[PDB]
Amino acid sequence: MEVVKFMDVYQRSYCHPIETLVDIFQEYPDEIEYIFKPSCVPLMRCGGCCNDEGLECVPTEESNITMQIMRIKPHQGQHIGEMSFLQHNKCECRPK
Amino acid sequence: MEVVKFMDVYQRSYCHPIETLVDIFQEYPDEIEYIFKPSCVPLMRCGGCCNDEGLECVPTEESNITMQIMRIKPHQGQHIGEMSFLQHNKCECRPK
Repeated sequence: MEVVKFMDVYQRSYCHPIETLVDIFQEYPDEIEYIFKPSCVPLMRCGGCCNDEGLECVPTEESNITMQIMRIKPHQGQHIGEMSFLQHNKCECRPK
Repeated sequence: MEVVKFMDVYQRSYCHPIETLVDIFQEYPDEIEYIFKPSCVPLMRCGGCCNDEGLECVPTEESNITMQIMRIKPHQGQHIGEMSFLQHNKCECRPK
């Protein structure tokens, strides 16, 4: 059986940017008159644990990534265009 | 600037197993008298989108992964022990 060693689990779970699949409407809530394809996008976002309830995992560097996304108005045409999304490039455990 | 091309976003977002950080208490709700270090673990879990509201992304192959976790409980001190977690090895879009 493969067992993940403690120090590896700890390092791999600690606060860091991790690819996270995010629904486009979480980021563009006012665009719900459209259907988007794909409907979700992979974004780097802070995730994981700090193992100290006085601390939270928060971004320390942010930027935007642009992706080609198809926009559909039901029963009308499709159009592919650029959409930008917030990413987290660096993460740290900071006091809450 | 980098722009992710449509077909690449579509492929990268589509229903598949993705590393997901999961709180251990969520997987072991019976053990809330424990403190775990780390408090979360990275698990392969189905994620992403199917781009069809008739379909949902669900596991088609499942197994357990075992990890060394520091377990802390009154009268046992802190000790490392094996804990197993459900993982999704294969994912498919299936009718809801």
